Amino acid sequence: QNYGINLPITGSMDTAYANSTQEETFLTSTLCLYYPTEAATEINDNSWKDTLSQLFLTKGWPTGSVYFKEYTDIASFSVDPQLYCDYNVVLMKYDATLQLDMSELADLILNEWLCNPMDITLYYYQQTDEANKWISMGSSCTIKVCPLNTQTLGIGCLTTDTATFEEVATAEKLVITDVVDGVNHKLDVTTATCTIRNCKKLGPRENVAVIQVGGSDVLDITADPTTAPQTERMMRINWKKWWQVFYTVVDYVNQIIQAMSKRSRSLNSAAFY
Amino acid sequence: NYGINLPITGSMDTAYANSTQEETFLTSTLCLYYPTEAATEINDNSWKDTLSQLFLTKGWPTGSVYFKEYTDIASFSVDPQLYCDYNVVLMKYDATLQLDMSELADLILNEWLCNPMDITLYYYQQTDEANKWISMGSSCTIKVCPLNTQTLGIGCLTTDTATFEEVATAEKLVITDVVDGVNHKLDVTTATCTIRNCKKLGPRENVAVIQVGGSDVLDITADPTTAPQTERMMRINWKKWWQVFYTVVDYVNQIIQAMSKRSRSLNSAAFYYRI
Amino acid sequence: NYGINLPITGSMDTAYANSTQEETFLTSTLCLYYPTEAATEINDNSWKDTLSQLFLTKGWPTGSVYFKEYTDIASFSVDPQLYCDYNVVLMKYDATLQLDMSELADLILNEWLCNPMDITLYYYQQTDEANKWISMGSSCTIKVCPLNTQTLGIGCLTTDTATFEEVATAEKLVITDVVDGVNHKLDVTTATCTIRNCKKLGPRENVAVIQVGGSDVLDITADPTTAPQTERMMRINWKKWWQVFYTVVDYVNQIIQAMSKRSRSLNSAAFYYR
Amino acid sequence: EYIENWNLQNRRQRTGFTFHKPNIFPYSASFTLNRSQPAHDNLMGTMWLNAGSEIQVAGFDYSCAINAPANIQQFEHIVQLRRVLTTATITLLPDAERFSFPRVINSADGATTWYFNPVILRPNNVEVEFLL
Amino acid sequence: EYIENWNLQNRRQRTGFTFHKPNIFPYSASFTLNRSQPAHDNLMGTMWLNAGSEIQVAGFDYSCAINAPANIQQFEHIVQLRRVLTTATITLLPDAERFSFPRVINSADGATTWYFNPVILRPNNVEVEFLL
Amino acid sequence: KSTIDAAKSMATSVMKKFKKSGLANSVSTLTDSLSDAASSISRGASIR
Ligand SMILES: [Zn+2]
Repeated sequence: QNYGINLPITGSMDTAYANSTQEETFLTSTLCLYYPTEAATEINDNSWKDTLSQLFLTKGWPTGSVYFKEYTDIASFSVDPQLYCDYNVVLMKYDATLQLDMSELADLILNEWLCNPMDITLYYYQQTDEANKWISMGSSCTIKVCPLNTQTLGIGCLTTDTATFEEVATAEKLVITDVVDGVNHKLDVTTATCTIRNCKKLGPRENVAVIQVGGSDVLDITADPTTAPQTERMMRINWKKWWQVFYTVVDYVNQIIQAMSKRSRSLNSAAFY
Repeated sequence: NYGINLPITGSMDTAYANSTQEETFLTSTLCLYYPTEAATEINDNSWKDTLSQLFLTKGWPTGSVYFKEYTDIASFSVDPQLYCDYNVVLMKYDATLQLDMSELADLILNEWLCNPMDITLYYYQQTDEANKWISMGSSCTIKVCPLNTQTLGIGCLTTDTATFEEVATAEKLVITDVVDGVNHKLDVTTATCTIRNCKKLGPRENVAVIQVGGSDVLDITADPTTAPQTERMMRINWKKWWQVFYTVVDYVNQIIQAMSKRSRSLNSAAFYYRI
Repeated sequence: NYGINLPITGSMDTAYANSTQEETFLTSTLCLYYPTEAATEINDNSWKDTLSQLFLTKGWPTGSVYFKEYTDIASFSVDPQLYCDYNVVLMKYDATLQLDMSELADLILNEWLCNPMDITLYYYQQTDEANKWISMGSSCTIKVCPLNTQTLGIGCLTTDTATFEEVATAEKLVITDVVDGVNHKLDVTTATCTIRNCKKLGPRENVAVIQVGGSDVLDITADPTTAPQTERMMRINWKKWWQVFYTVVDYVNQIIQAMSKRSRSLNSAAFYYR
Repeated sequence: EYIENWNLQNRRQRTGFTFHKPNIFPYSASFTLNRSQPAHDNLMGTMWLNAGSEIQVAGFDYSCAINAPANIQQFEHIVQLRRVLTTATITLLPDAERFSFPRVINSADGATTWYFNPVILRPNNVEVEFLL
Repeated sequence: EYIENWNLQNRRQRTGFTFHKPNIFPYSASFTLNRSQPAHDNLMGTMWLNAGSEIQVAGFDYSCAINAPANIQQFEHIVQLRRVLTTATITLLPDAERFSFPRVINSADGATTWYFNPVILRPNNVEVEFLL
Repeated sequence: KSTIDAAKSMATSVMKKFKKSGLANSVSTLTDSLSDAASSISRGASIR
């Protein structure tokens, strides 16, 4: 019938539980593990991907089911984000200087984004709500901004000389820029090495499960100061050795998968998005 | 998982919810794809701008319309990630490239469910009139070898690719079709090509391939029996490129109305995957 | 009736019984664990004594409070022979030793049941999210080799330990976790290490790891899914060590109340264990 | 009283009985999700219990009408009696205590369970209509 | 009605009366911990209120039957009337609202207090037996 | 007709297909569901 939202699914409490649920995901779904190079280098085996795979049969994932993708840095991994499998669990090694790099990358995977392209050259833009953000990413992303009053005139800047602009990003690999809502801005990105797109946020992700190695964390992934959201798809593991990390990820695959599931857009549902 | 398994009880309330173009002017984006030659003939540094002001007339706010430059049907066919809500792509009849064009149309105008293929380790087969192999890249060269129910060649030795059957010699976009229900050892040039297994389906409620030139008879089916002619497949008479764009602008809504971007979005262009 | 057979029926007599702290002041012992650096910074030959008189204020008779000196998180994490009824251990935030600290917390804050393992003759396997291998000693180095259902290696040769997978390189305390339900030939350096097979049971109604510094953590879950925050896991803002102790004393009861009776040791037991 | 009405019905005339806490509502305990998604982390709908002479109904909006017009979410509950009741003395009170506590509920399709963690606000623009 | 029954009894015969919301249950509000420990951080048992003509009973399991056979914890509540009731019209509803909210309760021995922080699930395999 | 140790190992293969399909397992289930609800008793899958 496709999009006409039937206004309700019944609400009668038949109360019948359709047992298991992990036995459909073992059969029909794919699991993609993302780790950093250092992770694999420390493991030092030509067959680690293989050994873990046999171990994955234990937890119930058929041979051809699990895939192993190698990001070598948080910056690169956050620049082409092409999540390959049904379920993606990404391992992040705590690097204290790269915290925001990590935050910006989490904000992208853990959430569901909608973007359109921006032409910095011909049209000065503005964000609309707490959900309209500018996500730019590439080789070297350097964004300078110039707020416009209701005349197309600068405010603390000359729309003519970018030496008066306000720099809000100096050569990052992934950047989610936020400006005062409801104000036009002439933008000056280094489009040669960067791509900046206008995104509206939303839907979260019923997949990733950023598992954090090290530190102490608490993670503030909001742009505002008022809120702090802590989701199930945001887990943390105590670092010992990398082999141990993977053993745990395997020993608790289902637990980790159960904290994700579906993904609005990955079902029949689309006649939407 | 809200959807069906319910029934929308009709009832002819007959209430008319007037206009519809007033929501699309406010909330949607229009992306125009053209070839380089198109823009080169225009020769102005402000053509994108002039047309944009002209687009306000038809009702599209300044920051609404985007102009993407493909320089060839082959590259556009590889990199077609459709950026906006509504995409109307301008194609110039090049008679030698017709199938290149057909394969590209087949991809934008439709929908396509695809999974990755490992040509190296496994003997694959298409299932129905909707299971096709869409490969694309620098230089796509695909040779095939049909297997009998033993994993043995039929007119070929699964061992020497010099006995394979070549079905594509260095294309930029290729939708390959083999006899349904037969396994095949595949030999693609994965170095420059990528081949993926796609299941077809939902036409596209966006692209409006507008064809410049010829006389056109577009046969976009793999079979011989059917010929589908959709609304998202329009044609314009070539005079000059400035004229083409004027018309596209003067009839934006008419062109948009032949699409309707609700089923759009998707989350990026082409493919799909659900690997 | 001792047989740890149970029944009890909760009529709301509502006799809210008074104090609770006046039984613990009389009958219990308080053991304070700190690092050497802590005491060194204090620099007095009578600090243990001064604090003790101060402890009478909060209500602990002279011979009641004891002061045990661990000089490192690694050594302290060793034999764990918690001496007194109530143990409150002070941990100074060392950022490189975090997991050392986590493994030590996991041991004190919780109730453990262990058996000995013979790495030499029998390749073992963990059973549930509660079966872990806790090894500790001079230098603990553990290499592992997963076995398929044939007693054959998987990514290793049960014959040459150069193909094993190293999961601990010379630690002082290690809680190892392997994929549940899989046999493993183990290769520990038993010369300097001891590895034992433990099943996690109850928690501890004593310790109260008080953390100095950082911003803090120390997660004791081996998994990724859960994060447990207990009352016996407190945190204090570092200034000077004298201040830390003053606070510990000024809030002894508050800290004790967050622990109490060490239930597994309570006399009243039997089938449950001591 | 009963025979009294038995007769009046034979002569085909206006009968009538008297009841304390009548039993007009067949037992019905369910919900309707007007906005839901697989994770069931941002639902909007109603849940109720119709039984005997009582009705309790709650309207919930996980988003607290953050994106709703006028920051107001409308709810409605309709109950059709199988027989007309006249002369009814009724107690109407704000709040549905039965739906004011944390619950783990089965999804509409029975495939999973969702979490309901209510916080109660006064019902706004309450309107009760007794229709015939 | 009353004298009517006074006679029928004096003659040694079968009496009988009528009551709306009879008062058969002596007030009783308590609990029984089937699994408990000093910290009262992982309890399993039941709590109830029997009073007048009503009974509310809740079964709680802090572990959510994580280690229970078939992941199911069985509960039971028995109430013995001091007199037989016949012809009873009874309302039975799932959930015990009275025990659906956070509580700080005195321990069985009165020596301390425990915390009850309920989250409600539908009672499974409900069976009510009226025995004689 | 035909069958070269065909219909033979075939009547056997037809078997080697049976024990691996709908009818198979299902019947294999009911069977247990009894055992496991008779042996069980004490901890017999509540069901109802
Ligand atoms: Zn009454």
